Amino acid sequence: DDEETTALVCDNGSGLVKAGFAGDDAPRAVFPSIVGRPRHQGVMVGMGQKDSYVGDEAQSKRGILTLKYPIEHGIITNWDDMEKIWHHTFYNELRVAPEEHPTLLTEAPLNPKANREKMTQIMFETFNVPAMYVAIQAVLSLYASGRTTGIVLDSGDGVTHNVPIYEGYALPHAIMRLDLAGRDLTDYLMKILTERGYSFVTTAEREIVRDIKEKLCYVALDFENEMATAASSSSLEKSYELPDGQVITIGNERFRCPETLFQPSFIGMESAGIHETTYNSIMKCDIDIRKDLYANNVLSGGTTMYPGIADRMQKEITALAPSTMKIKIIAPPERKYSVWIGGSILASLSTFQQMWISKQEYDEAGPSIVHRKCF
Amino acid sequence: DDEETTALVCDNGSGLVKAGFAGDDAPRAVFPSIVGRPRHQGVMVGMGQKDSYVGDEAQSKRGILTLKYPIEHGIITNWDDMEKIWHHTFYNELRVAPEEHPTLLTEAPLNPKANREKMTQIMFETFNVPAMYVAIQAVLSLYASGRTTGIVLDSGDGVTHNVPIYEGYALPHAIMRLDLAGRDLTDYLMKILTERGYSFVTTAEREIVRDIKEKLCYVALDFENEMATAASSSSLEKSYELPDGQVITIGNERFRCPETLFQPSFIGMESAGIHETTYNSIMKCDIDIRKDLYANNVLSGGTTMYPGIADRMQKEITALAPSTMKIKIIAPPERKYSVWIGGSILASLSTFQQMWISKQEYDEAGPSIVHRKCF
Amino acid sequence: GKRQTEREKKKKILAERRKVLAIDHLNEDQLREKAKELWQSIYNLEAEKFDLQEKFKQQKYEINVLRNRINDNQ
Amino acid sequence: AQKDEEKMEIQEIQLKEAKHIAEDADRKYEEVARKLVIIESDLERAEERAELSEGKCAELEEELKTVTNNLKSLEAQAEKYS
Amino acid sequence: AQKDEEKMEIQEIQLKEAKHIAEDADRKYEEVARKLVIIESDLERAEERAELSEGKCAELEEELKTVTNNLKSLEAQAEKYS
Amino acid sequence: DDIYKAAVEQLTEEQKNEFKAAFDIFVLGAEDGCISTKELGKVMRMLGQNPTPEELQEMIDEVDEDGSGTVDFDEFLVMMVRCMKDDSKGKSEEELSDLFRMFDKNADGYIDLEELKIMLQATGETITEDDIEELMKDGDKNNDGRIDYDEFLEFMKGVE
Amino acid sequence: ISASRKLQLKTLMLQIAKQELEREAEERRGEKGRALSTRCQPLELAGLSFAELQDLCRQLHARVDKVDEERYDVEAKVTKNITEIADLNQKIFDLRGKFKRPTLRRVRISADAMMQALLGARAKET
Ligand SMILES: Nc1ncnc2c1ncn2[C@@H]1O[C@H](COP(=O)(O)OP(=O)(O)O)[C@@H](O)[C@H]1O
Ligand SMILES: Nc1ncnc2c1ncn2[C@@H]1O[C@H](COP(=O)(O)OP(=O)(O)O)[C@@H](O)[C@H]1O
Ligand SMILES: [Ca+2]
Ligand SMILES: [Ca+2]
Ligand SMILES: [Ca+2]
Ligand SMILES: [Mg+2]
Ligand SMILES: [Mg+2]
Repeated sequence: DDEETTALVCDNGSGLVKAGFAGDDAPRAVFPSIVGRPRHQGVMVGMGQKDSYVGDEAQSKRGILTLKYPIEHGIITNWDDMEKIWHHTFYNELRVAPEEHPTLLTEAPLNPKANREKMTQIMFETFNVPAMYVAIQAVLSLYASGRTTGIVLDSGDGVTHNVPIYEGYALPHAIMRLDLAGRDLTDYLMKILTERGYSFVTTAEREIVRDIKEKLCYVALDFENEMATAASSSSLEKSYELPDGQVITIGNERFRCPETLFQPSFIGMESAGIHETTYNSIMKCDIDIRKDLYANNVLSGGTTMYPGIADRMQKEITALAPSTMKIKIIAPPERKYSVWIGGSILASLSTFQQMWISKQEYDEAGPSIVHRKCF
Repeated sequence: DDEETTALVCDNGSGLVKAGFAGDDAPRAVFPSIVGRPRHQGVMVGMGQKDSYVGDEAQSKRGILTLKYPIEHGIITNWDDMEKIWHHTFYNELRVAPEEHPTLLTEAPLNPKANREKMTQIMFETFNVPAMYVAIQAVLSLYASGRTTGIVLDSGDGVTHNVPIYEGYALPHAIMRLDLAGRDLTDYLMKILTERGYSFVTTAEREIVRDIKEKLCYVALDFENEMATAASSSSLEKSYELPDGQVITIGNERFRCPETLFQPSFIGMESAGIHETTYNSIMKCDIDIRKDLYANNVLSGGTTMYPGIADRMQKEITALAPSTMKIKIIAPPERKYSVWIGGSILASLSTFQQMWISKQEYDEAGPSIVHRKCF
Repeated sequence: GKRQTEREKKKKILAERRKVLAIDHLNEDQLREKAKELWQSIYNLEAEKFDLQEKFKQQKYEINVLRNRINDNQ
Repeated sequence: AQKDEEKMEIQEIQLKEAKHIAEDADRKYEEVARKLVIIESDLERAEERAELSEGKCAELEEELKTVTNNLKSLEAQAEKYS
Repeated sequence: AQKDEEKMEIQEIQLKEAKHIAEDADRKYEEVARKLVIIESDLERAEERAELSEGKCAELEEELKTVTNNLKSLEAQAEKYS
Repeated sequence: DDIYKAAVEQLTEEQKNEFKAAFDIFVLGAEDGCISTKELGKVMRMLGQNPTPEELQEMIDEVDEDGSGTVDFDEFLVMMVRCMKDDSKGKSEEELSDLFRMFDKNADGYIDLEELKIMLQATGETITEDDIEELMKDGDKNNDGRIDYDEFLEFMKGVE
Repeated sequence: ISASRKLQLKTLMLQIAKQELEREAEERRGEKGRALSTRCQPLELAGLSFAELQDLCRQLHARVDKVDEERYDVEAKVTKNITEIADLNQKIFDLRGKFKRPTLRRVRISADAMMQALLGARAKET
């Protein structure tokens, strides 16, 4: 590289911040988005103890911290912590001053306006970027698949949203946003582990339960048969070693944790599973583009990485859909970073180069410029 | 081919534009006449999204368009869209610049003058043709049958008109133009489908109802017997697969949709059916040419393609007409393109070569030249 | 009035491409000068006309080539 | 002894990392293999369907030609009637 | 020191094992992915061919139905003409 | 890169011996003799950086006539010239379009076989009928025998 | 012929095509100059009194207006052709572009550049 100017494709997310320069294949720095103040007193003098460890540093000292995510469900609830996370991302994980780089944030659909306006105001006043643009997290995941149609189910860690798109024309009346995501699955797993004796309570042990969920849980092809099998044999019980020994054995908690996605009544949510909100999102579309959406169903986001979900979802939709249509579920192996790869592709386009929100434009219309033509 | 100059036989119609060079058997390019602007917002950048898809391109992207026909009932209601349709027809479906080709448009009988004058003004100013001529849509259909007498019922998609001709002398006082045609049958079918539960509302779904009408509906030989049979047995219920699955079953809606032609009281129209306006058109003629018109009744136009109409109409007219006359109904298999075949034959004649409206003549008398000797 | 715009445009084509001709005040010598200038103008105009015709031909040829490329790809 | 113990600890860490990488690779391999088997079966089914459809089309062409000939003959008969 | 030497030896051996297994798994994963892509392309082509054949078959069905109805009507008219 | 591949194919002592010296230096961990996938990755990592292995794998398997994870001779030079993009795809789209439109002597947007072979005779370069059939097959993406501009650019990739 | 040899074969093909294009342009310009000379015929300047020069200037003005209108027509034709060719080339890009995104890697340094960055000033060939 050299002259010229590259764009910063940041992607706030909720659970893992993924960032990197535009035009690459994978994000340069991926690290949890947690800011944890120490909670004990501290007796050693001169140890160089800081007041807040952010990012991946607080996943190593988590034994004496109180980690707290600054993004609850897509929306940002603690602006100071989010500013700290952004400052860390720019200066220590990428080491590029923001004064010389455009930024491309990402935002979930149907989020509060004030969140987006505050985001752009921060990026323009504190970090003082040249130009920033906010994009919907599902259109990027559709970019990365190299398609131009299809209905994308982006089940992140904060919020699961399902944006249908045809021929490049998004259908704003058919977006079905559901707030069940990876975090609720972590909490439900932590709640059903108590049925064997293992109690995880501290906010640090939520990370251990998350690791258990990632490494062991899988989505059952048929729920009742698995419940019957796990209750007779013992071929499912997989063991796992805690960060201090005392291995634990997970029985039928393995496929009961991610089953909450298809039956949100487990955690008390009323709505229908991710297998039926996709069909409802399709049926709201026009009658002539339903075949294409059926054939190009796209999966993205981290939580769709459970082993065996691309078959359960296809079976469910085939049960719901008319018998003639072909149901195909696109599940690329690079699912987790699909949104960021799409963001890189979009930022690398020449046609897109004039859509950025230039700073002089913000100076003339204020932060409310984001809702205007420069979307 | 080579030197010399061929004529363009365009035929605006209402529902399908049929065009092609003079002297062939079938039109070169046949495509619906619809211009549909996109209606949603559009989020992909650089997708190359146009502002209006015309012709057969808008029958593939109809899921996100609002198709609107530029010709309502023979007359043209939206001149900009019609100009766009003509421009597409000349440049992309035939790829021949109009600066080097005479044109032969077609027009329904009894149409407003301003429509015809504006048509010739457009053809001479915008496209700048060498010479154009406007012909009545029924005389051509009589050419194609190779006759020289006969009363032709040209039930198009916009308007149904019934022009009697004897020995080449048209009878201007016996033209019976009725505004029931294929479009009203589509609307009535879409309105009676709601009696089973299927609701089609969007202007895109009108195309689906049109396809249902084309593929399934037929004209009953005797209406009451069919109504009684369809209400007892189930041998009529034919099923059809929508563009997304969910097959539908059409019962006695099959022969009730095209029955509107013979009983226009179904859609609230006062006038008599196409079986009785032909007899009235004959009876207005002189007493000595009624036998020839009875024996040479000609059918044309798209809407006369229903399976079993050439027998129902003959039965009805035989009921009305005196018992001695022989009633014969000419129904060539190439009914749909009969008008265009006749147009090609007329444009290929040597005797007709001096009837064109040459451009210098238009420059001397203005657009009102069309009503003059060059008809 | 788009049609009004088209009609005034063609009127301006018939009028502005016409110039204000002043040769009767230009004396016999200046009349010869004006004749030479008018010949130069008309010869340059014909050269521009021929160049435009040739460029239009080549643009139409490239249009055919690109359309055929589309048809092969479609 | 203490220096060699530290080096041994580093070796242990690297062994743990290698174990994790091997497990991830094994999972990916088995998933892809099962998907490939299913796709192959579906492709065979689709080709068989195509064969059936072609047979149907040929039979329909035969029927159409037969009925066309019959229609021509009947039309001539009707003209003689006239 | 003796225990540490034993641990270093066994860990080095196991690390070599794991790295070789990882190399094998990566190679097999690459090959199987390539085969999967090829089979997917084959399936797509088979599907589109079958769809085209079925469409042609449906059109032929419609045409033959129309001509048969015409034949029946003409036969009835011929009886009446006799 | 356009000159690099051709020169290194029949390279003199200098840069071939540079490659051999690099191979001899690589004995600090990599000793396969013929460059495999894992030894190549180890050599690249010990250089001081950790590039994405996708580039290396596409270098080592895509362009090869075997693609078995080993390294051949000509494909090593293909890797060397693929680090940058100096071979300009066989000229530029404007010049290629001009030469194709004049090549399209019947002006139908496609290259027929007869005028193609006549122009090939006009070329006058070294003639290989096997290479002629190779180019014919390269112009058969749609398998019509004709070469339109798409396949024309396709087999002109790297024509220098 | 080897890979490099057939690359040079197609290069000589492009060279012969460039020769043909250049000679086509030269003959086009020469023959168009010939045609214009047949059209643009200089007239005799001396020997004419005032009135004949005035009449000739009127005729020249009429011809100038006519050819200017014709040049406007051909310029409109050229603009239409430019628009159509732009649309066709854009459709070409849509058919075989957009999704042609290459793998942009900032860690695959140029072989010479990579060897230099990892060794100093060692790489000088490529
Ligand atoms: N391999 C995996 N298996 C199962 N769940 C996973 C896996 N990787 C990540 N997850 C879940 O997905 C979440 C990360 O999702 P991510 O896509 O990073 O969210 P965001 O959209 O905020 O970036 C984690 O919290 C974890 O619960
Ligand atoms: N095979 C068919 N069966 C029944 N109706 C048809 C058939 N083909 C066309 N139609 C009807 O006729 C209309 C087309 O009529 P057409 O003759 O094209 O009108 P125009 O006179 O404007 O060209 C369509 O809208 C359709 O409703
Ligand atoms: Ca190899
Ligand atoms: Ca050619
Ligand atoms: Ca070819
Ligand atoms: Mg996300
Ligand atoms: Mg008509």
